[PDB]
Amino acid sequence: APPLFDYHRIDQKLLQNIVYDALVWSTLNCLLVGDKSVQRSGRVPGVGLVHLPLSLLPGPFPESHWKQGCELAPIFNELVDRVSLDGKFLQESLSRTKNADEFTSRLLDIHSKMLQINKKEDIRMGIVRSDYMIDEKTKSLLQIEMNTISTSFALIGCLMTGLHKSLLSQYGKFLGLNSNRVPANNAVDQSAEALAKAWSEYNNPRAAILVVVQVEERNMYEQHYISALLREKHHIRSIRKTLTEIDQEGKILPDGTLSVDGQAISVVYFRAGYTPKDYPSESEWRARLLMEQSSAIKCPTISYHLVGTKKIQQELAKPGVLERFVENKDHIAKLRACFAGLWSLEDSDIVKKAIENPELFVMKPQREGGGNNIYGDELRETLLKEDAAYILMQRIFPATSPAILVRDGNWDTGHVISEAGIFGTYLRNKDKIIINNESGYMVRTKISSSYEGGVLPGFGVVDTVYLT
Amino acid sequence: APPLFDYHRIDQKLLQNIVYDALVWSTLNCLLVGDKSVQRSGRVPGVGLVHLPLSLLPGPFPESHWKQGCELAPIFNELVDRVSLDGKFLQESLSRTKNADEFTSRLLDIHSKMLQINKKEDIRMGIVRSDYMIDEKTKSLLQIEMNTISTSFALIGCLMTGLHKSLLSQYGKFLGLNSNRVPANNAVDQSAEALAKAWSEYNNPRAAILVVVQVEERNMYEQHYISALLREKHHIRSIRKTLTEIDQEGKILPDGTLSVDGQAISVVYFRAGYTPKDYPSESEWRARLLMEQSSAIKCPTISYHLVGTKKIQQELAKPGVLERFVENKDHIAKLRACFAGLWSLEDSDIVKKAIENPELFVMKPQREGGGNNIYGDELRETLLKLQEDAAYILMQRIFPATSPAILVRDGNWDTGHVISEAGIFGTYLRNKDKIIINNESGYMVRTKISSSYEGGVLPGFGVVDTVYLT
Ligand SMILES: Nc1ncnc2c1ncn2[C@@H]1O[C@H](COP(=O)(O)OP(=O)(O)O)[C@@H](O)[C@H]1O
Ligand SMILES: Nc1ncnc2c1ncn2[C@@H]1O[C@H](COP(=O)(O)OP(=O)(O)O)[C@@H](O)[C@H]1O
Ligand SMILES: N[C@H](CCC(=O)N[C@@H](CS)C(=O)NCCC(=O)O)C(=O)O
Ligand SMILES: N[C@H](CCC(=O)N[C@@H](CS)C(=O)NCCC(=O)O)C(=O)O
Ligand SMILES: N[C@H](CCC(=O)N[C@@H](CS)C(=O)NCCC(=O)O)C(=O)O
Ligand SMILES: N[C@H](CCC(=O)N[C@@H](CS)C(=O)NCCC(=O)O)C(=O)O
Ligand SMILES: [Mg+2]
Ligand SMILES: [Mg+2]
Ligand SMILES: [Mg+2]
Ligand SMILES: [Mg+2]
Ligand SMILES: [Mg+2]
Repeated sequence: APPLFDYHRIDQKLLQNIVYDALVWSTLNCLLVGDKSVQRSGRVPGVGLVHLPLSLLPGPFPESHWKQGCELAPIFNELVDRVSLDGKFLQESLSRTKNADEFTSRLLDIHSKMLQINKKEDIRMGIVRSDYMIDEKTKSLLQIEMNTISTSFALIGCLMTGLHKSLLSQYGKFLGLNSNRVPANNAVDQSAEALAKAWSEYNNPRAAILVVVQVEERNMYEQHYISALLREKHHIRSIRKTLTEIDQEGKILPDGTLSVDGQAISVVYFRAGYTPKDYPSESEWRARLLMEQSSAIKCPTISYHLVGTKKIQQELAKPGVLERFVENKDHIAKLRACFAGLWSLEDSDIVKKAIENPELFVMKPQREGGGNNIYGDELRETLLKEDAAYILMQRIFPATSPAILVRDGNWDTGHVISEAGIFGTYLRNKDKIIINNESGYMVRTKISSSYEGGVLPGFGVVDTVYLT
Repeated sequence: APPLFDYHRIDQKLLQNIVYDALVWSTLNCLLVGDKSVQRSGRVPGVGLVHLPLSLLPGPFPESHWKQGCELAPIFNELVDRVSLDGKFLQESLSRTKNADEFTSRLLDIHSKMLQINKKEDIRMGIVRSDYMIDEKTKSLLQIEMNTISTSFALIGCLMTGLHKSLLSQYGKFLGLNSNRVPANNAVDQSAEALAKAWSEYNNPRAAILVVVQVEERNMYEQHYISALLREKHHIRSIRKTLTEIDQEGKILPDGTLSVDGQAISVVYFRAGYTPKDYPSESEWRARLLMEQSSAIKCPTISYHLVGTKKIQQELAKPGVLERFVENKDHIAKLRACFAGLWSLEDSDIVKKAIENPELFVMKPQREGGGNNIYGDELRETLLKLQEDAAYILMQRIFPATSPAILVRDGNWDTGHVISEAGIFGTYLRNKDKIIINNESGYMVRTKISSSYEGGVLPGFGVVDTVYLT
């Protein structure tokens, strides 16, 4: 239980060596993104590159809680898939959301359409991430959110694991630390392997994988690495297109097959379409609908996408609704165990409790990708003064840890909290479940008191964990 | 040879795809250097990164000439070692140079010192690069220069092989091009292997490899990659120090063992000290002498360094001079075949001939590593003011056949018509009379606009490439 070496007390010249070695590792192993300060770095590969904002050395996370997260991965895969099949559940839970939130209404309209066409679909898959904080008071592993769409950092997470293991190999003796207590990580390989197996189930060897990307994508290297895996290891072609280009170059062939710029597609992997910002026009919504109407295997489908909304995570947490969707009683227990307080803005008991104690609460709109949440002051002010746009959640307060934060080649000391993202990969075919796996991790670390922790936004860093 | 697809005639859209793919590959695989426009990028790893200026698709090079270069690698390895053993030849050849060139004179003083000491060292190594152009009129592979010290681009050359192989696999069908005609390239792995095996010959498992580096090094990643290989694959520690840090933290232990900052060193690998710019003060000269006096295996030693001066390359080319150093008559013929016209400035048939026809000639001072030489107008002017000339040699200007290139530089591409220069690495390691490594070890290619005097890749004049065997 003796805590870990305090990372603010390392000799300055020892520390300068660790930092330099991290920067070098990062560069050799493409722990890199486009730098936000170099105008074309989110368009033109090869230019204006910078290492990922990172945490030099892992913070502690207990092995018991790591095991709880691991175990929950195939459980949440299953849950997501079971809730996605209840189209009525989704449409009803989101019924008032629909009127407060025009983005969610748009998502809903594509889903209603799919409902009203009722195709026999039986292959259909997930690449998801369940993200957790350990609340200090309670000492419990709690889910922050479920990410069912364009989950990031499978390669970043696995390259962080490489980095921490290489720094601990070299420097571990001086610190009380062993590389083998940073969990093994296969996330990027697992991600490509799910895409390959899905492509294999559709079973047309001349089809390709369509990757749907954003117009600016500083984190493009991670998507290029997955396509390089598909190509080199799995021998499967990828093509990358924005939703605009899919509207422009896309059609459904008479046999129901998606073709884009003349290339048949059997799998559509989304690295985009999770924000209203990806839908400047009707052009992008048409592309989205066009692909949903295809026999291409979507990752994810519109129903999966809806499952990942914060409004559904809230509904699921209501008394006996988990039990509509799971019958394994040991799983309901495990699930129930990682749920934090979650409430609709119609539970006005808890709205009172929140206006009164805004530091104790998070307020989340139906969005993905950070920015968006509301805390403390701005939360009371918003709550006083469209309620179906929000949920309310119990504020979680992990135990802080000393960190060295490396950001643009410079390091500082801070006191942080981390958030462990446990990837799940899932594939089935009929009744036949082909992949239902915990598939590695990522962890996001931020200054303990910062509201936002988005890495690419400048608020957070990537990390690993050191098992305790 | 069936001519290669003309790379200026590719459709705009196909071509934009190939460029985009090349930029993406370069990133994933650390074909990257610090960007000269970002002030910190030659000292702070991780920041201000940019892909290497590159040629998108390889130019033709005949397999016959590629074979010649290959062959000649263990030949030159042997030559350079045999010439380095003749301390008299080196000192005598450079005797006029000494007075014309303060940098060469300092190199000579260290070597003079090691001649007196006369310590007998049975373990010698080299990691070197012989660079060639095929002169068009006469279809002959001719050596531009011999590089015996801090030869760059073993990692860049192999990654360029990887890039062109990957672009040809995807796009070769559209172009009539096959990835297999880009030769296989193991140059960085061979580099690390020669360093590990030398470290093994010295045979002290707690000793490290000292890498001597420059204060600003935008091409640092290639050094980092070799030390990563040494650590991960060969389990050998490296430390990196500039010459001034070696003078500040280095000493010879009573047993003759170099120790730097408390760490015993059994191998010294130079990525620096081949330019006067690396010696701002007596610190760096003292560091250089300190290391030479040590028992550590130098890569290279002071004698190998001298061998690689353009004066010796010119001396070796003098009739019967080679014949002192090579016994094998088939090797003398091979060697003499790649020698271009080479002349001391004391030959004034050739000084007149050069002054009338300066475009036919290159003038080279005793430097390494870029942007040093003199051609056409500046050559006739410098040659006419010389009536200390010991600083220069004169060489036949070689004119390869040009090829269409796409040149990719900071994320933008342009057409140009280029020439290439094939650098064939050799690795060499002996212990007494036992030759442990004497190998052709991969390659690099430097390509430049046909008419540019300079073709330094990092200085912004040249691009890296491969060759397509035809
Ligand atoms: N219940 C909570 N307690 C503490 N912090 C939270 C909680 N919910 C969200 N956050 C903070 O907000 C970030 C963004 O919230 P999240 O629910 O994960 O939304 P998004 O889809 O935008 O990533 C989290 O990574 C965390 O730093
Ligand atoms: N004999 C020659 N004919 C044609 N160009 C040459 C010749 N010698 C040198 N050059 C050009 O000048 C560059 C620098 O010359 P080199 O002899 O290689 O010196 P350095 O040690 O500085 O690299 C070469 O790469 C080539 O582009
Ligand atoms: N444009 C898209 C970026 C997508 C994105 O940010 N996505 C969310 C779920 S949407 C995410 O899952 N993870 C990591 C973010 C952090 O911690 O800072 C891409 O590259 O994927
Ligand atoms: N080539 C990789 C390397 C080995 C690995 O286990 N993990 C990789 C991929 S996630 C990693 O992310 N980081 C370490 C990077 C390295 O040093 O090559 C593989 O075989 O998967
Ligand atoms: N500090 C050094 C740079 C050393 C260097 O340029 N060296 C010469 C022999 S000295 C060379 O062999 N090659 C290719 C150079 C170009 O075209 O930019 C490094 O080690 O990278
Ligand atoms: N293979 C992918 C692509 C990267 C690559 O080409 N690397 C080169 C640089 S040497 C390489 O070592 N090639 C084979 C080595 C040899 O033949 O000796 C990767 O490295 O992950
Ligand atoms: Mg989140
Ligand atoms: Mg999210
Ligand atoms: Mg040269
Ligand atoms: Mg030379
Ligand atoms: Mg040279």
